[PDB]
Amino acid sequence: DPFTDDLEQYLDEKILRLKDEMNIAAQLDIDTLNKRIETGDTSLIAMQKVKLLPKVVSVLSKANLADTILDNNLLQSVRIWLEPLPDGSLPSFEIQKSLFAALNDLPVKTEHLKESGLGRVVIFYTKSKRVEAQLARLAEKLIAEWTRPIIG
Repeated sequence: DPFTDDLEQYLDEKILRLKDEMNIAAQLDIDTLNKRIETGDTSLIAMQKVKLLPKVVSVLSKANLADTILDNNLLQSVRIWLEPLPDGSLPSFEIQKSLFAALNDLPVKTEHLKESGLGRVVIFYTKSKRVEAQLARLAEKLIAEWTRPIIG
């Protein structure tokens, strides 16, 4: 039992470490894009999220990591990754699609949405004209499933 607790705490810490790296990557990219606007320097490219994406996708895809992911509010980092950027862009197609596909397979609950604010950005995806249609559809399907417990 202390054996089980130590082991669940090891998982927790690994997911919170990833959560920290995701936030750092997102903030670095925002800093980079701000410097771009302010400087004109076009050799400034914001790629920190793209570099970390494969690690993020691997974690979100492991069935036995779902509880740890949800318990530690990693979805809050996911929300931040989906948010519009300072130069008016959205994150890359690959980021959007990978995150929505992962969200579809995670057993996301109302409490997880309340704690993460994730529903607010996903609803933005059903409306934004910058979103490709097929991803707007994935976003709509997510919203419908998430609201079903309340509204049917």
